[PDB]
Amino acid sequence: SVFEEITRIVVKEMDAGGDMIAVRSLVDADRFRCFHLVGEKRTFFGCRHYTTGLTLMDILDTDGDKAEFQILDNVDSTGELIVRLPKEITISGFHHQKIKISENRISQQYLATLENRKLKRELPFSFRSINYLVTETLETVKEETLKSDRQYQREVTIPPNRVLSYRVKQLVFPRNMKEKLEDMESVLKDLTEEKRKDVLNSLAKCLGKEDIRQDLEQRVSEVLISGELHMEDPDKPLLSSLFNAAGVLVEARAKAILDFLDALLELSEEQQFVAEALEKGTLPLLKDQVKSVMEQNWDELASDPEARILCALYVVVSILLELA
Amino acid sequence: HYLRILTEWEKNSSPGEERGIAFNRLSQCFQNQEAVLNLSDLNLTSLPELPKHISALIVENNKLTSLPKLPAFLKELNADNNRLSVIPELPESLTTLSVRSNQLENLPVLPNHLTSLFVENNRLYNLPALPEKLKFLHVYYNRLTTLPDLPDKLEILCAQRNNLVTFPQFSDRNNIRQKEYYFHFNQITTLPESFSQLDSSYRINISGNPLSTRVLQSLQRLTSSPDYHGPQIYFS
Repeated sequence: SVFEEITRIVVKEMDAGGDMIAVRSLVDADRFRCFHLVGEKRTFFGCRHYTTGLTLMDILDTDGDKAEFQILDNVDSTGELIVRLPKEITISGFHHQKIKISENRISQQYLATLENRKLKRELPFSFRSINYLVTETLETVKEETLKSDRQYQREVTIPPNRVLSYRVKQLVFPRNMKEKLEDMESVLKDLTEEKRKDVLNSLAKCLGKEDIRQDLEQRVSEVLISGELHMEDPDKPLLSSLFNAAGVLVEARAKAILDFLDALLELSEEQQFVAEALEKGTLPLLKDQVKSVMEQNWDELASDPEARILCALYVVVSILLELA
Repeated sequence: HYLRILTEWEKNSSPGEERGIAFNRLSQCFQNQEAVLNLSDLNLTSLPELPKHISALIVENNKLTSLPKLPAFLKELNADNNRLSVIPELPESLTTLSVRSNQLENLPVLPNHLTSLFVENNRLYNLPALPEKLKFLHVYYNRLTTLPDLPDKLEILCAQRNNLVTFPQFSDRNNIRQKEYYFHFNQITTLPESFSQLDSSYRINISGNPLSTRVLQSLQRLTSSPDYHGPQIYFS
């Protein structure tokens, strides 16, 4: 998590509120290097990025494979940059502390010729079932051992040439929580007590089971795509609640139910708490504590990783308590 | 025959100075008429006279405070991670000048054939006349308040973490190529209408700056129009 602290600092100092994205885990760094592929996931807090293990070299027509290295000739180094670490960050082993980084970019000319290019006739099953590309990478120039005393002393040794921030461009071929939870709650209030019970019975199954969570997310999305109630479905009453009395799919219901699921993704250990509460009817109490901590440690938080975590628990508890 | 002086410099290696390695490195370049002189990572507190033939000197990661005269044929100068208080005259041949991680408060006159200027992590208070040949300029981590008028062929401009209060005047689209300018974390409150006339080739980050609510509304209205194909802009 300290790695994330440094990565976020780099992004803020280099391009605050910009295309720049931060590497969240040091292990998956080399997979975020330029010319690499990074996919998107559905997270209401915001688009999240996960590595693919594939590269434009693996999908493009290599013209023979005899020399795929020539592509790197299109890689340019804008040079080196300096990032001034904050006070809680200390380079163990110098009153002003700073780190040196290197910027690698893909030539704009190759970006232009990308669209007017051919893919390989045979492509990996992963790419065959694939349906972006890293454009810029800021990486360490030398080993950096850093430590933090921030709380809400940790130590991280970033090996050299490790990607810290990355910018991606789309691959082509020839919002306030309060508002969100409000909107979701509204969508759900326009639902029968029986229907809401069905949704709850399901979302409670989702508590503590990533299997059931992914299954119900996939199925809500699937009957949102097809828009037709399957003859039989293991969670048929949920998707039945998705459709109105006329059977017309109210897309707001599904979108929100997925949104609840997306948030539940952000609560791994806390989930047990919510489950026990729904099992004892203490949810109201939990909702309040979440609200207190939010309001106490945060002014107009509804205007820290914990902040996002808290917003998730509020959304989850609020919806649950609203269904019951 | 400053080779003896080179030796003397070595004999004057204060505890910690790896002057001997440099002595060998300098001698090698002189005897072999080499073109690359890099005395970085040698704990040097001073530099002996440099051969006039070299056009690239790399002396970063050292404890230098002032630099000897630069060969009139130099084209790249790396003095980062040094305590330089001032930089000697710049040869018109110099095309790259990087002296970041230093204590420079002012900069020497800049040749017009310079294309790269990296002067970040300094105490610079004002920048010299900027040559048009410069495509890249890094002036961040400084105390600047007034950026000089930008050149026509400026591709990258990292001017964040400064005391800038007024937005700079552009070349008025004298360049039609992609351009990334960073002005975040600077104390700016208002902006010029000239921005409204810039193409989408311009990428500007003004986030963090104390911009006025009026501009925010204006810029928010501009970024919410399909007809608006103006410069990629960021704010916060």
